[PDB]
Amino acid sequence: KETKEVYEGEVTELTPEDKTISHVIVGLKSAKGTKTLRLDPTIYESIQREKVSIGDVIYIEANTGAVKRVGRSDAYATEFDLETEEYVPLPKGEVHKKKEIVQDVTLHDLDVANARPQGGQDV
Amino acid sequence: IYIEANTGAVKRVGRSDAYATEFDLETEEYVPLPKGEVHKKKEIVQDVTLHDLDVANARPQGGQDV
Amino acid sequence: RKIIDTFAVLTPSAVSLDMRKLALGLNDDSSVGENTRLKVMQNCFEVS
Amino acid sequence: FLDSALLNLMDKNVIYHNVYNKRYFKVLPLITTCSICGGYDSISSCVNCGNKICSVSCFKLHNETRCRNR
Amino acid sequence: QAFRKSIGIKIKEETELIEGEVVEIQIDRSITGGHKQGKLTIKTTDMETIYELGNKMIDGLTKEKVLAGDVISIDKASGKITKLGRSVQCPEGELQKRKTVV
Amino acid sequence: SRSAKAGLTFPVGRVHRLLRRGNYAQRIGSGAPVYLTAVLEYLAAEILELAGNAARDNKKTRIIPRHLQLAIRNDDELNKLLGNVTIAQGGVLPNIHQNLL
Amino acid sequence: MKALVEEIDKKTYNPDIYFTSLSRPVKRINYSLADLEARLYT
Ligand SMILES: [Zn+2]
Ligand SMILES: [Zn+2]
Repeated sequence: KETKEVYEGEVTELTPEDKTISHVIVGLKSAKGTKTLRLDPTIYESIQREKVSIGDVIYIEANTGAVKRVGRSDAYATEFDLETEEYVPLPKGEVHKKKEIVQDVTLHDLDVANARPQGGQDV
Repeated sequence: IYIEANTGAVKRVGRSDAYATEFDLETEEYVPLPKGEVHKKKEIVQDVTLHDLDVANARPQGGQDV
Repeated sequence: RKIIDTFAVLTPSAVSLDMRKLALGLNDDSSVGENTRLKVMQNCFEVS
Repeated sequence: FLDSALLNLMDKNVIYHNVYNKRYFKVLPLITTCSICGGYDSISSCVNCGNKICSVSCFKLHNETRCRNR
Repeated sequence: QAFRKSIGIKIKEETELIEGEVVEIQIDRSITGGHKQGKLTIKTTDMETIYELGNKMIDGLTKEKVLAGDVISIDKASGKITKLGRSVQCPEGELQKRKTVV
Repeated sequence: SRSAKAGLTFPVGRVHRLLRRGNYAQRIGSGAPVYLTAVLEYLAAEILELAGNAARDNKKTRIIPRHLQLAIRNDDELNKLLGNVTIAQGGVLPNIHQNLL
Repeated sequence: MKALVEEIDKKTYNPDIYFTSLSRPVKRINYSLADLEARLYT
């Protein structure tokens, strides 16, 4: 049993801090709250991989570092008449969320997890 | 620092003893200044097997660059 | 992309974090030098 | 004798002000030690005065007599 | 490989350790230039002194979160910080001690 | 007296008789002058040690009212406790403004 | 371990200036007149 942190919101600014070694403050605009967070260069590299911009809804996990994009927010649906990027609504709730899982995992799966590298999003 | 001419390897000994009073606590140890000249020479009677020269002629072993 | 997006479901549910950095030898402390991890992480950072 | 006008001003400048070294202030490496027993293995400047104290008996003897800013 | 696995080697050395309660932390950097200049106070039962910090001490002091109430134990040779307790901590003994590791 | 067995300096009978003849209430307890001499002894000891160290700062073995004035005004709880109290021959604090420099 | 995600303010936080902090205790105040006037005139 373990708890993990869930962050989500609309991307407002992608900018270095003020001076730098290149980290990026990601300002996630959720519905019920607006918060800015500082990220590692690897999760920022996956943010550059997802081709997000100003006004795109993303999904960022704290402990794991995986990045999923939901799509462009519904506020920019009227910018262009036809777009390949689907328009998803703003995620309800807070920015920071927590939950607990009773997930079972075999000990041999922990042995393969201790044996060889499986995957990641970096090179 | 310690720099070898023919090989190109670089070893750092530490911060000199003149800058020990700059900070009260520092992770870098303070070593004295090396005595003697700048340029030094010596001769070695080092033995090395011919198979070691064959492995040295066969595959790259390792360096400090990428 | 459609078959990949529709048919890839399962996840490797067990992992050890900071094993990806150690498997290549590039971390905060190793036998490799200081800008080997920087130049390797930059050439990796450019190559897609 | 220094207040007398029998010596020249250049004589006083050469005798007193010119013999001291002008350019070289420090050549040798500087060494900071403790103010009690001179321990260099523990370089630890104090709180109220910032005085370098190495050991525990040096601090317990430091708080009583040699601490003026406390 | 099994015949080499059966026999072991013991190697020992000595390292220094400074363990004591933190009073306050006062770092100093610049908004444009850099070159951080750290100062903090280390306290125990019979010693209380201010330690000035170098670049790597603020590198390990900012990569690992620490407070005034939090108490550290620093090795000089290793350069890594052990943030042990906050104000578990209830320490005794001298400030700087040298122990052997095997 | 009962001041020595309780660790007090100020007398309990003078404070108890002063509370009796001071027209405060009909019934007076026995622990109230002990509590009052405890509070007045702690506060008077506080002004005595702060004015004592304030006399120790200017290298004088006698307490002038300027030492008590700086000892009271330099403390936050004494200034918040007594903000309207005027001390005779105590002077003022050396407060110099930055913009006038 | 090391957290890859760090919550941060725009106005309060600066990446360079890092600061961390926590019978009767009383801060030491010098009652000397020449010390206070020596501090205010320098
Ligand atoms: Zn000493
Ligand atoms: Zn002191």
